[PDB]
Formats: sequence, structure tokens, C-alpha cells
Amino acid sequence: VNETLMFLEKEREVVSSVLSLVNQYALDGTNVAINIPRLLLDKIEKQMFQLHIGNVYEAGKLNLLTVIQLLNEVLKVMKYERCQADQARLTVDLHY
Amino acid sequence: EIELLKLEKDTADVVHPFFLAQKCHTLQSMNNHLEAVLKEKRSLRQRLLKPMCQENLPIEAVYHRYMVHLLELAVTFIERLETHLETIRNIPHLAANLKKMNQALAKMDILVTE
Amino acid sequence: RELADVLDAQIEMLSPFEAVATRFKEQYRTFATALDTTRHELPVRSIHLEGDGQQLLDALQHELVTTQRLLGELDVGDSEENVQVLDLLSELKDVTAKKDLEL
Amino acid sequence: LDQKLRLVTSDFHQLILAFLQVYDDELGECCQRPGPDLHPCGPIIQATHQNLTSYSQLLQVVMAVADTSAKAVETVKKQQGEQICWGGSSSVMSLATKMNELMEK
Repeated sequence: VNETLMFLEKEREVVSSVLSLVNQYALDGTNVAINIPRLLLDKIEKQMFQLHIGNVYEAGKLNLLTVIQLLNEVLKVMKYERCQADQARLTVDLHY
Repeated sequence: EIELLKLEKDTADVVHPFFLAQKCHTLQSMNNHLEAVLKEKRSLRQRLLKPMCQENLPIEAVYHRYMVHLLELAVTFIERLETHLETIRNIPHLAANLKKMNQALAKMDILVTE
Repeated sequence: RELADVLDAQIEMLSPFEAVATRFKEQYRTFATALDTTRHELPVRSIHLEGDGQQLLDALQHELVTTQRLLGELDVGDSEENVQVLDLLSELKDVTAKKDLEL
Repeated sequence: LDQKLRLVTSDFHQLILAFLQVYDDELGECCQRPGPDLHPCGPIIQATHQNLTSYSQLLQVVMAVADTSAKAVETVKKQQGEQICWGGSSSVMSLATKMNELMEK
């Protein structure tokens, strides 16, 4: 009995990894509105030759590639803005 | 009584109801897990009918929580970029700010002292 | 007499399982290998289809490799002590309001 | 406990024989295909979902430190904003009257 137990439980664990929360789905996203900051419009009006970003909604449906391109450019702009900053390390004491 | 207690303690591994109780609880744990597996046999054979179909990609329901959460985090990014931009530009994160609160907490402290 | 009785009882409790146990564990090992394979062969990165589904998959893979290299250059921070310090600063804002009223 | 264990092992042997017959008629028969969704395709998946989870906690990290910075700026505005207002004009002259009474000593 002990042998069989030691020979199954880990496998049971990964079964518990896969047959867990198998009842999750998405919801409606049409209620989300758009208030785009105009600096993004400036940046997409600056570099049409390099930035091949399409519309967020084409044919009335969401385009994931274009919005991931937009978040990628947001992260890259953030990267320029933080590498302009000279700070490197962050340290805080919560005991205080 | 020395012999009787000796034979009672020598048989502690299998006879007494304690270890029987723990092996019983392991049995109900195994039975509950395998019953939760077995109740969804039609769902399991629905998983089994999903090979490497590049034309009709077989998404599942466990990963929906991840994609919902990352989509909502993207939405919260797009909603308030401007606040994050003004927050990073005016003052450094927990640097100059961290310093000034330690020196300016002392003014409320001393105000309480008066 | 009583020890032989309880021993005999656990013999008929234990005996039928040992024969089926070998087949049970071998078929469980094979089906767990199959479960590992089918868990290891469910690619989920897609939305409402643009172009082809596999082309959308690979485009998302390339974009998230770019995102992962940008993250690996920029991985700093935590998540729970931020919640704790937010909670305590909110509490001390409340304390500031009450001490002003008390003053 | 004896009745419980015999009933539990009876139902457990029932579950064993059920699992055997389910594997023999439907599960292993699905696995009986000569190409059983070939296992070299298996390790290929270890770039999508684990990376998705990694990106998940990385986004919660980045928003968490962003909210930390926002609350830092808010606390900067509170500390440097001089939250005490000395009660306008009547309270400040009344407080001045308390200090003229205090230096009566």
C-alpha cells in the first residue's frame, strides 16, 4: 500500500493541476470606452514609416495585434524615460 | 501487564484504530479526487479529441482566467496612462519622496509635542 | 484467538486489491503519460481570428518574446508590501483627519 | 471504523474496476492511435503558458510599484502642503492670545 501511494501521488498532483478551475470563461468587452492620451496620437503621427500599427477596432471587432503593438510602444517609451533617469536601486524599511 | 503492554505496543503499526483512521482519510481523499476526475468523462473525451489542430486551435477553460486578467490589466493601462506619466516625471519613486516624508513626519511629531 | 480473528479480517480486506493493483498502476502510469502529453499540447494564445489562427498564434508568440526581453531588461519590484504600505498610509490619513478634529 | 473501512474499500474497488473499464473502452482506445499526438510536440508548449504566468505577476509587480509611486506623490503633496491652516483669522489671533497668556510667567 505504501509503495503504491509513493508511486501515484505526484501524478495525482499534476492531475490536480489540470482538473482545477476548469469552469472559467471571458465576458463582454463592448462596454469598454476609449479616452486615448493625445501623446500617443503624436507618436503615431511621428513615425509612420517604422510603426506598422493598425486600428484597435477593425470591422467592429477588437484587434489584439494592434493593441499589443500599442502597449509595446508604451513600454518602450517608458524604457527611454526611465533610462534617462539616473536612479538604479530601490530600498525601503517597513519596520520603521 | 509487562507482556500484555509489550504485545499491545508491538502491534501499533496495523492494529490500533489510529493508523486505520489516517489510511481511511487518505482513502476518502483519493476517492474524492478520482470521483472529481471521473464525473466529467464527457469533458475528458472532449479533451482527448483535440490533437495538434493548427487550423482549428483547441483553447481550454483553465487558461481563461489568465487571459481575462491580462486583458483587464491592459485596459487599466490604457485607461490611465496620463496619471502614470505625470507620477514618474515630477518626482522619483521612493527616493527623494522617501527622504522628505522622514524629515517632515518630525514636524507633526513636534507639533504634537507642543 | 482475537489477534488471529482481526488478522484474518484484514486478510480479506487486503487480498483482492493486490492482484488488480499491478494492472491498475501500469494503466495509471500510461494514462498519466497521456495526460502529461495532452496538457503539454494545448497552445492557447489567440483572440477572434485575424488572418489564420496559427499565424495569429505565431505573431503573438513573437510579440511576447519581444515583451519578455523587454521585461527581462526591466524586472524590478514586488506586489504585497505595496498593498500593506497603501493600507497604512490610508489609515494614517484617517488618523490625520481625526487628530485635526480632536485638536 | 471497521464498517467505514470495509464500505470505503468496497467503493474503492468499485472505482478501480470502473477506471479499468473506462480506460479499456474509451481512454486507452483514444490512446491506442499509432500517432498519439506525438510527444516531441509536448516540450514546445513550455514557452506560452509559463511565460503568460510570468508576464501576469510581472504586470501586477509593475502596477503595484506604480501605485506605490502615486501614493508617494500624494504623500509628498500632503507633507509639503501644510495641512494645518491655523483656523483662518480668528483662531490664529486666539492662539496668539494663548501665547501671550503663556508668557505671563
